[PDB]
Amino acid sequence: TSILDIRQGPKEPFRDYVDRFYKTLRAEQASQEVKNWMTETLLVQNANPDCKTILKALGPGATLEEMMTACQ
Amino acid sequence: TSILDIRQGPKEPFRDYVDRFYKTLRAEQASQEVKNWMTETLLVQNANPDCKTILKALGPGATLEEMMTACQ
Repeated sequence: TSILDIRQGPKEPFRDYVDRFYKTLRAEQASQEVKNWMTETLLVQNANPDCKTILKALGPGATLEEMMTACQ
Repeated sequence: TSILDIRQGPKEPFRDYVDRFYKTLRAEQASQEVKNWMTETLLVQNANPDCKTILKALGPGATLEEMMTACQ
């Protein structure tokens, strides 16, 4: 599980950070259930400072499209 | 998913941090598959500075008993 190494760059667009996150989940064959938990947690945590505050502000349970919107 | 709020205290024993982590996973009815992923990731990440370095040093894939031993 090398997901802990997927961090959003200092000036990396959230969109790209997302492709790199789920692209790693596939390789490690994460079930759909796991992806849901990772989205609520790790995706949020491994994001850059500004985004992580925004995402953390959104509340637990926002959809992926809402997260991308809040950090475009 | 309020797991993101389970952080190891500055002087909290790893053992107690672990009970608080899995005690939260049950409540949210995490399957056994999810718990495995959370152990490899979130458990490690939400640990105090010294422990997180030790755990990060252990390599991905150490068992829970090995983690507790490395941070006793």
